[PDB]
Parts: sequence; structure tokens; C-alpha cells
Amino acid sequence: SGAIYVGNYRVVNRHLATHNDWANLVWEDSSRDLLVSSTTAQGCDTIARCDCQTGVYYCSSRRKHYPVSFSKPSLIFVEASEYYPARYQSHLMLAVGHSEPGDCGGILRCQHGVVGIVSTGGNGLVGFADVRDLLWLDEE
Ligand SMILES: C[C@]1(C(=O)N2CCC[C@H](C(N)=O)C2)CCCCO1
Ligand SMILES: [Zn+2]
Repeated sequence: SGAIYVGNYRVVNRHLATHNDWANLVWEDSSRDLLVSSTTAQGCDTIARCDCQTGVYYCSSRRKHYPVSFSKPSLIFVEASEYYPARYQSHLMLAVGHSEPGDCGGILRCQHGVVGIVSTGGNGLVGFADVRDLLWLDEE
């Protein structure tokens, strides 16, 4: 589990969104595994606006932050899980690292701010849903 809290937005994995998230929906995209809902309180996270390919992510199943090198956001084939059939997920970045179902939501960050959240795992790989192209998170 985990979310990004920027401005009056909460960014979560679409497959982990709660009823309150769907009842206060701003935007969702199944192909990216992302959903954004509105919040009453302002958040403290800042979004990175860069092309970094190195950063650090939080792994809840290890209670640890790991430094990683990650690929550029791309369209990647992801195997079937309890939440999605086997399909292509867009705006996904891959790295070598540990990721279980429960690690989704952990933040990946670079020197500029939050880059994305854990969305996929297994086989010694971790995949992150990028948010750096969502410029509207910084306004309204
Ligand atoms: C099985 C695993 C996973 O990769 N997925 C399940 C949850 C949905 C994920 C997706 N397609 O965005 C895929 C391993 C890592 C954490 C989440 O569960
Ligand atoms: Zn950066």
C-alpha cells in the first residue's frame, strides 16, 4: 500500500483504490494502473520534473529503501495477477529489485522529487508507474 500526497491530490494504484477514492475521483487510467482522488488537507510530496534513470524506492516487504537504476517509461507486457489479466501496461519503468503484492504504492524518488509508485513485481524485477508527465498534479 501507499500513496503520493501532492497539493489536494492523492495518487494511488488504481487496483488498490478505496470507495472514498472512487467517490472523490479526479482521474483514473487502467492502462497505467493509476488513480487520483481529491483530499481535504494539502500534502507534502513534490513531483519530479526530469528524465532521471537513477533513484531510490521504498520496499515495504523489506522495510528498506533501495537505490536503483530504472528504464524510461514504456509499454511493457505484465503477467496476469489477481487485479489485471496479462496485458500491456503503459508508462511503466522497470528495475532490478524485490517487489511482492503488498509493495504496490511505495514511492520511487530522485534528487528532484517523486518519480512514481511501485505497480508490478516478481522474478527479481520491480516496476514503477511514472507520474512525471502528469503536470496538472502541480496546480489547482
Ligand atoms: C504479483 C505482483 C504484480 O506484479 N502485480 C499484481 C498487481 C497488479 C500489477 C499490475 N499489473 O500493475 C501486477 C507482484 C508485485 C506487487 C503486486 O503483485
Ligand atoms: Zn530527477
